[PDB]
Amino acid sequence: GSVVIVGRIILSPITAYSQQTRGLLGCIITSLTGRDRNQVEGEVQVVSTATQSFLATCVNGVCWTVYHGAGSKTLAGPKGPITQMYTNVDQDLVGWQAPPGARSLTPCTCGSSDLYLVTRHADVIPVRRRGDSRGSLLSPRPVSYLKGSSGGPLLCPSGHAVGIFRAAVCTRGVAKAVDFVPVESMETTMRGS
Amino acid sequence: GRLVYLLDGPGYDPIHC
Ligand SMILES: [Cl-]
Ligand SMILES: [Cl-]
Ligand SMILES: [Cl-]
Ligand SMILES: [Cl-]
Ligand SMILES: [Cl-]
Ligand SMILES: [K+]
Ligand SMILES: [Zn+2]
Repeated sequence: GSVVIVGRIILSPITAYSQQTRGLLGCIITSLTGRDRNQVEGEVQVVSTATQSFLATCVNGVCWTVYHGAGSKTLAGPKGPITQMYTNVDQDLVGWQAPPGARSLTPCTCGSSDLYLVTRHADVIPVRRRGDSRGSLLSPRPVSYLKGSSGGPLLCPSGHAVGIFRAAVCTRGVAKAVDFVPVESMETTMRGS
Repeated sequence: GRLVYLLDGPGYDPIHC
């Protein structure tokens, strides 16, 4: 079925809060119809299928997320299901045109290695960039704390998008690093391929 | 350490048992 927006995370010193928008039954029904008439807000949508849930981050008018979560699915939308605009499997990256009410981040251009990861619980945590697509979590947390956060954003100090969260690098259930899809992969995708 | 993927169950706040 379609990917469905089931809530959102709204970003503010970077802070975040979350709001629910859909229940489980409506999530299921909307998945089958592909028709979502709800108002959209915020930079980050909580999204779900009938089987799994994760995050999507809007950067420059596109809502991006992970292929391992969204596969090839449409996004439920006010005029019916929205076909993916970009589908990059090797990069594990898909995007739909942002629903109109959604608020876009703009890509980071400052090059800071001081990042923040916004989690599915709307907690904002410090990450130090170590390369194109990895950052260490400066305060290691159980991997459970990061469950549901796939597709959420990494931000620089100025609140611009650095990337989207892909997987945790863990030893013994403790997340010490994250793996992320760089914002450069999004621009390479929009070129491009 | 190993890569761990982080999908959760269906819905805004997925039910765990
Ligand atoms: Cl609902
Ligand atoms: Cl209608
Ligand atoms: Cl609706
Ligand atoms: Cl699919
Ligand atoms: Cl910047
Ligand atoms: K619910
Ligand atoms: Zn920046």
